[PDB]
Amino acid sequence: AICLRRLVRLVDASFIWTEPHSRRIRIKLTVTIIQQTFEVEYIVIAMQCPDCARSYTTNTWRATVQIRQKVPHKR
Amino acid sequence: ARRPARCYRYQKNKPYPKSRYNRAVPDSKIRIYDLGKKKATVDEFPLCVHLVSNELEQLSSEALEAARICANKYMTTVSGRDAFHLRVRVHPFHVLRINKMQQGMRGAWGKPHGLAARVDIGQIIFSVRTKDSNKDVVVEGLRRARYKFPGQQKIILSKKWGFTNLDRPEYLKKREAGEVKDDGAFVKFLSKKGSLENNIREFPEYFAAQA
Amino acid sequence: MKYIQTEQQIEVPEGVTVSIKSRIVKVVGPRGTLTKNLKHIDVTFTKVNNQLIKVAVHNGGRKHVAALRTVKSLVDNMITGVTKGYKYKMRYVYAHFPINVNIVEKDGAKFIEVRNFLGDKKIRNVPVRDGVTIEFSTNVKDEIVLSGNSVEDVSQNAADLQQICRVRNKDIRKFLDGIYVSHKGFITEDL
Amino acid sequence: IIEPSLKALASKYNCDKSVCRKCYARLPPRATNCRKRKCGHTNQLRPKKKLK
RNA sequence: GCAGUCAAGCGUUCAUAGCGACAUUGCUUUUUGAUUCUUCGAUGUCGGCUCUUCCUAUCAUACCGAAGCAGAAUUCGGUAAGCGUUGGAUUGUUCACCCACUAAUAGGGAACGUGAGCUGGGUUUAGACCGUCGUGAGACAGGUUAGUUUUACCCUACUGAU
Ligand SMILES: [Mg+2]
Ligand SMILES: [Mg+2]
Ligand SMILES: [Mg+2]
Ligand SMILES: [Mg+2]
Ligand SMILES: [Mg+2]
Ligand SMILES: [Mg+2]
Ligand SMILES: [Mg+2]
Ligand SMILES: [Mg+2]
Ligand SMILES: [Mg+2]
Ligand SMILES: [Mg+2]
Ligand SMILES: [Mg+2]
Repeated sequence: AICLRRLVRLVDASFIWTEPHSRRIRIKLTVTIIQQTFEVEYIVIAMQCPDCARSYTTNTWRATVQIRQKVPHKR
Repeated sequence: ARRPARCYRYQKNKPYPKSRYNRAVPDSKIRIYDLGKKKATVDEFPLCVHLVSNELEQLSSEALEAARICANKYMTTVSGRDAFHLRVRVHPFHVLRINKMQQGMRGAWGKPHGLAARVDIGQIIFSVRTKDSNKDVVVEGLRRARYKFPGQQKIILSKKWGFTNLDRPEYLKKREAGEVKDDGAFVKFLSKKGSLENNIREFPEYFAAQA
Repeated sequence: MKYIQTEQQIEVPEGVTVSIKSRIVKVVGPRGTLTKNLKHIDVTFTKVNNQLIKVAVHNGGRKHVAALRTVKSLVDNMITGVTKGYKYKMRYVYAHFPINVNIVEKDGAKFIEVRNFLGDKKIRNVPVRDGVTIEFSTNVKDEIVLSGNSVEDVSQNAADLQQICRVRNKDIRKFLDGIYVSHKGFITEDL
Repeated sequence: IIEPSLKALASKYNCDKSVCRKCYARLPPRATNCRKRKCGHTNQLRPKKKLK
């Protein structure tokens, strides 16, 4: 997903270890006759993802099926 | 999941404990309440220090959890992990509700959210018993437990002996004679009333007048 | 708490003669004369017997007292200045480019002219104050000497030169190039 | 030419200092408080970083 | 959304240069909810074009302080809103996403600025087609095509003029 949004073809793609809560990722990219390995950093940014926000606004489910039957003993 | 602690701060609603009507409630964040050297005799740890609340408030179950770790973590590293006995007096029983959801208020009663305490002015939250020399570590240990709570609380040096209901000299008056004996964690005292047959079985040092 | 009265003692030597009306402190001595307005401070000077003067504060707070001890020192330093005089020595520091300093005239004002500080084309002028006397020290390399009656003038005239030579957009921990005040002293020896 | 005396001469002014953690201000070496009133005269100071 | 406080883990040694989890204390009304006080003898209901002004929570531009600042190239913080912040491909779009120039392509407000200032692509009358639904009349906030934008000469304000 990150390599796809980089903005030559490429030989390989692997990534280094940045730290669990340190909002950053770093990744390395190897790319007719010249081979070149260079490294890139990605700032991670936090926000909301609509469905979750929708959970706090009461009307979460957004379609209901109310099945029913008038009998005391339902077979 | 968690709302801010400013919302469920003050004692508004009635006591709403777990029972056959509420039934479903989440597990408490705090689990073990006694820490340090909790298989220790009464003569070992005389000097007692409290952490006293100065506000009628609710302390949530995760406010005590973060407070209990930081007080223990400082006291374990500095003075050693068997130089004290920390006791968290406060148990969280009160269940908080949240209205997590045809219309808005057209049918509105909330689900259970979490457990919290109900603390009162002058109530003891943390109680620590220690040696005479190891005071300053206990005072500075409870200082960092204070930042994790809301409101106002204060530290007090107790005049009593350990966890006993007795003063410094009054315990020493009765312990010299055969009037006190060890229970296990706490302690047992002699009684003038009761059967005289089993007042002689236990307390063998009393009834002698010699040594 | 308000102190009922506090006082200090300005100890005058044999040579000088200190005059005071309102709070204008004249001090005539061997090197020259010095004057100072103290009308901002609120204290009472009181003579006792020529070679001793008392400064006083009555019903003074904490901060009011503090200043009373300052006024003693300023009046002490005029006395030491007009008798002994003040003398500050500064040194130049460099690695590659040597700093070229020279006194130059411009409408009869006299300026210290610092040239080639760290490879710069901008010429740096520092105007020489009234009373202070600058001289470049012989037989001590890259040294300069300022001297006169006032400390307030000499020290400021040195610090001006100190502050005209700053290094911008570099690591000053490394680029330690400048003109720095090495020794503060008096002109006369013995005392 | 660094020179042992002139290095210590210059380093007196530039390196031998301290710093307010809040306002980043450049203080004397044995200061308790910051002199700036924007950061409430804080006592949370540190020494200036040495070079190598 | 924005800000502290405490600081877990990181940052080869090293808590606090800098990244920064979780807790605990706040501010905002540029989000969305909750409510129904005002308006149903009607306050023109999206966006764009045009044009002024204000906020700073400052992207650039001036002067500074810190750095795990040799230099170059950066990162963090202070005063400061004085001065600037673009041309295009696709979409009715806000938003989004790309190409290009640049010193910089910062964020917001002013009846979610502005229809007797315009436009009318969008939504939201009547015509018409499809799909699913319904026995049927018909439903669809699903897709698609065509569809009237009225009045200043009054008082005030602003601009000029006796
Ligand atoms: Mg109403
Ligand atoms: Mg009307
Ligand atoms: Mg109108
Ligand atoms: Mg500002
Ligand atoms: Mg266009
Ligand atoms: Mg509008
Ligand atoms: Mg209008
Ligand atoms: Mg119109
Ligand atoms: Mg139609
Ligand atoms: Mg059909
Ligand atoms: Mg149309």
